[PDB]
Amino acid sequence: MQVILLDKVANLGSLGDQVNVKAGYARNFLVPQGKAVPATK
Amino acid sequence: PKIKTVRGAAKRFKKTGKGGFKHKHANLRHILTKKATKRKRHLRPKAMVSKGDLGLVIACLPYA
Amino acid sequence: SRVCQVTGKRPVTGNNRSHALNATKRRFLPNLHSHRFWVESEKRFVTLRVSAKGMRVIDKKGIDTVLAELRARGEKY
RNA sequence: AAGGUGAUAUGAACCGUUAUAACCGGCGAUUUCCGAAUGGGGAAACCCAGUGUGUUUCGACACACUAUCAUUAACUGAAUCCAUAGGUUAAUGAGGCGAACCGGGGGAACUGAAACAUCUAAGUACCCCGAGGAAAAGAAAUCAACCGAGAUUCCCCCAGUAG
RNA sequence: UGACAGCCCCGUACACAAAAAUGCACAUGCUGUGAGCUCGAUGAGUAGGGCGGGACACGUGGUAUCCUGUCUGAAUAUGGG
RNA sequence: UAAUGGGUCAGCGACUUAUAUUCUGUAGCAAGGUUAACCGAAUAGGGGAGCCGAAGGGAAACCGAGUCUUAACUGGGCGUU
RNA sequence: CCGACUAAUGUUGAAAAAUUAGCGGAUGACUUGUGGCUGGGGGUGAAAGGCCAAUCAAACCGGGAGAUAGCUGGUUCUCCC
RNA sequence: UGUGCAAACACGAAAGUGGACGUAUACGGUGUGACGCCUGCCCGGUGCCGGAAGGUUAAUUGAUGGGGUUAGCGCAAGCGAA
RNA sequence: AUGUUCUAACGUUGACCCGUAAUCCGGGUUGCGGACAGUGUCUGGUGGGUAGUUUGACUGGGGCGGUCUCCUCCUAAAGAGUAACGGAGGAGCAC
RNA sequence: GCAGGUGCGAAAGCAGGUCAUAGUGAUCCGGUGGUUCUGAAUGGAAGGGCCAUCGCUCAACGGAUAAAAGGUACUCCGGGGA
Ligand SMILES: [Mg+2]
Ligand SMILES: [Mg+2]
Ligand SMILES: [Mg+2]
Ligand SMILES: [Mg+2]
Ligand SMILES: [Mg+2]
Ligand SMILES: [Mg+2]
Ligand SMILES: [Mg+2]
Ligand SMILES: [Mg+2]
Ligand SMILES: [Mg+2]
Ligand SMILES: [Mg+2]
Ligand SMILES: [Mg+2]
Ligand SMILES: [Mg+2]
Ligand SMILES: [Mg+2]
Ligand SMILES: [Mg+2]
Ligand SMILES: [Mg+2]
Ligand SMILES: [Mg+2]
Ligand SMILES: [Mg+2]
Ligand SMILES: [Mg+2]
Ligand SMILES: [Mg+2]
Ligand SMILES: [Mg+2]
Ligand SMILES: [Mg+2]
Ligand SMILES: [Mg+2]
Ligand SMILES: [Mg+2]
Ligand SMILES: [Mg+2]
Ligand SMILES: [Mg+2]
Ligand SMILES: [Mg+2]
Ligand SMILES: [Mg+2]
Ligand SMILES: [Mg+2]
Ligand SMILES: [Mg+2]
Ligand SMILES: [Mg+2]
Ligand SMILES: [Mg+2]
Ligand SMILES: [Mg+2]
Ligand SMILES: [Mg+2]
Ligand SMILES: [Mg+2]
Ligand SMILES: [Mg+2]
Ligand SMILES: [Mg+2]
Ligand SMILES: [Mg+2]
Ligand SMILES: [Mg+2]
Ligand SMILES: [Mg+2]
Ligand SMILES: [Mg+2]
Ligand SMILES: [Mg+2]
Repeated sequence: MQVILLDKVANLGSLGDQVNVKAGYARNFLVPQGKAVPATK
Repeated sequence: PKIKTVRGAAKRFKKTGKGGFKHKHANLRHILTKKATKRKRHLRPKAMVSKGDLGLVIACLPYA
Repeated sequence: SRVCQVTGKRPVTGNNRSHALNATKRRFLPNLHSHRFWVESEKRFVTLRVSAKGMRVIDKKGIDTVLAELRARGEKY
């Protein structure tokens, strides 16, 4: 899953960075914790 | 309803000019090394259905 | 019922086939799981009974679009 | 319209003959109780209510309302700060029945194969859901064969042919 | 109709008839749905694939095509069936 | 026959029907015959889409009163009168 | 009161399981009234394939249904070759 | 002999329910059948229990080889990338 | 890949709160498990627990025994053919 | 006996297995080689055909399936004095 970090995440990257995470990581943590948003734009 | 052709019969008999039926000879499918060349040669051409069997063949092929 | 709330996938029927081609009736069930979906726009978790395929659909379309489809369909959640 | 008060079915007591006798048609009125049955319950045709009104001669009495679900509103209103869930009220609709035809969800076996398992019977019988006066289908990501056709549906052929 | 009726009776051919309700078909009034027109747009967890089934006259066969329970997964008109 | 069935009577009780196919008879037409659905008020008329027949041989391409077999028949099979 | 070991009778019975003389249990793993629950490859069974409405090695009713029956029975007027 | 409790097990496409508002001195299954004296040898067969080195082995994955097609090389035969 | 740690999916037939007048359910708070368990699709094993079926014929009745195709002789009545669970032998190759 | 090609013989001639009579298995489904005969728009190809050939103690040997043993005294039906 390609996401857009809404903040700095350890091994992931920095705010703005668009990265590919396992769909589970994004759906059950990054997104519900405001730490990222899906790369649709 | 229409009579149904016996399909397996249609794959083994063809009607000739005077109403008889031609067929391929049996015994030329496999084990053939032991069979004499003369015997296999005489099995190659098609043959006519015999009088005894014409009734059976005709019953199987209403639309021939 | 064993119905995906997103896609409408439900059990369907078919045959087991043995090597001897004996046919016996069988069912194919959807890969259903009850999942808590975060709705950022509503600041709420919404639980849906969804197939894995419907999970992928929610990933592709966003939870808001799918919930709107469910509302338009009369499907309560 | 000169007759008439349905039948077994007489009788009785009456109605009527120039037009409110009867009879026939349209539109209306009345339409107990049970039954979806819907105020609650129930061993159908019964038992027992709550609210309003109105009446009482003070004993009482009459009438209307009150099921459930869906949707839409208004008000309200947790855990929990907003809120939501929830609660109540009102509006609108549904419910049940019905012979066949129709679409869909499921779906046999006897039987035939001269036994039997693939195959057959047959997507038939049956169960279930839903609709309409018909339903379904339908305006080519279709065929054709280098020529062309031009949505769907139904009939006759093609053909018991190609497979 | 006391036996078999054109002329006995009721009909029949034919010719007529509605206060009221109602079917349909016309017609033009209220009314909402909005015609023609240029530019533009052209249906994605989809087509397709792997696995299991089912449907196609077609039993997996050398088996196209359709549907999809499961896992995937494009082009998008210069593109696609 | 000491094998079966019937106590008796009356009434009922078992080779049909639809479609396809072949043969016989009969009728029509004849190298031709005949239409289906449908149209039509039409048992008429229209409708020849088709089907069967006048050519066969060969698995087939193909050839054709021939053709197939085979390198080829003195030939042989099926056909032609 | 609950049973049912023996015999006789009865056996188109008084009765589709009884009567008569005897017989066993009789404060218990007893017996009985009312109501309830378990449903057919299913129930229930101190187990006999017992019982599940006089029906049980798969209840009954309706349907598939005119299953199938290489078996048995039966198959109706006359005469001629 | 099974069963550590959301028990084993049973009814049930499931939710659940019985087991049990019980908890190994409990509960299910199996055989034996008061009591007395007892219950011997065999683990090769079948089952069950344990093991896990080595052989064999599913779906899955798709290295490698072969073929069909054809841009082109060719005059033809042919060869032949993606 | 295989360990270990983690929490956020998922489980909870732990606790407490609310809907609520409720040992259902749902929502909240929290603890304990935790990417396991469980479920879907596919797949190997096991599977009389259940189902559909098969289990030949001849035969001095059936069964048990024997036999089942082919060759030679005799029965076979001087052409051919000719039966018995009649009388005697062989083949399913070799080169 | 005819056509083609062949061996032995000087030649006439003989030779299409063996002194003869057993030594065997239909069809289907497929495998291998050859052969443009066919090739679902067309060119190919796949598949099919044709010729040669291979795979059955189908031995119950005209072979019913690719694939099959028992019990019934719990029994049941249709039949036979065959
Ligand atoms: Mg061959
Ligand atoms: Mg009621
Ligand atoms: Mg009521
Ligand atoms: Mg009450
Ligand atoms: Mg049969
Ligand atoms: Mg319509
Ligand atoms: Mg008279
Ligand atoms: Mg489009
Ligand atoms: Mg697909
Ligand atoms: Mg495909
Ligand atoms: Mg497609
Ligand atoms: Mg006598
Ligand atoms: Mg007699
Ligand atoms: Mg008698
Ligand atoms: Mg011809
Ligand atoms: Mg008793
Ligand atoms: Mg007594
Ligand atoms: Mg005593
Ligand atoms: Mg006593
Ligand atoms: Mg017994
Ligand atoms: Mg009884
Ligand atoms: Mg049974
Ligand atoms: Mg039937
Ligand atoms: Mg019958
Ligand atoms: Mg429990
Ligand atoms: Mg004992
Ligand atoms: Mg069995
Ligand atoms: Mg059967
Ligand atoms: Mg026998
Ligand atoms: Mg004997
Ligand atoms: Mg002789
Ligand atoms: Mg003689
Ligand atoms: Mg004789
Ligand atoms: Mg010799
Ligand atoms: Mg010899
Ligand atoms: Mg082509
Ligand atoms: Mg035989
Ligand atoms: Mg046989
Ligand atoms: Mg009997
Ligand atoms: Mg007899
Ligand atoms: Mg006798």
